[PDB]
Amino acid sequence: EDESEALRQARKDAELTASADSVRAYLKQIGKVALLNAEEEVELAKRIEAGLYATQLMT
DNA sequence: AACACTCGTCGCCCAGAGTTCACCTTGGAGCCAGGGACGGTTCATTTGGGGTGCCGGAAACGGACGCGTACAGGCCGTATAATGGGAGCTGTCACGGATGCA
Repeated sequence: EDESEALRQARKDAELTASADSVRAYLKQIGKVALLNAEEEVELAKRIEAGLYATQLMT
């Protein structure tokens, strides 16, 4: 079923697939990153603002 | 069936058709001689006329020259939330060989 090495190897072998169609391959590759929410996006904005400010300072 | 009359045909004889043969004239046909005027030529004028190169300049005219306007195309931004495609139709066969699995 779910545990005892039952379907994890199936998921791994599924992810290790050619997927010769480029659109399907792109969808597979885009599938590996989780969605965000309001909090995560706002602190990401804080981080990029800090990076831009530091880059301007070094310039 | 018996009986007593008038008409082509030819020759011949004399005069001219018109034709030839053969005689005198006279208007020549042209041949040349002489004299214009004449039209073709040439050369004097004769100033009536064509002519002109350039310009003051007046006006067109061709274009430059500077400066406005005009859409065409390009860049740019829109703050609720909106977080993984439809569709494709696929009856071949031969068959050599690689090829992903045996």
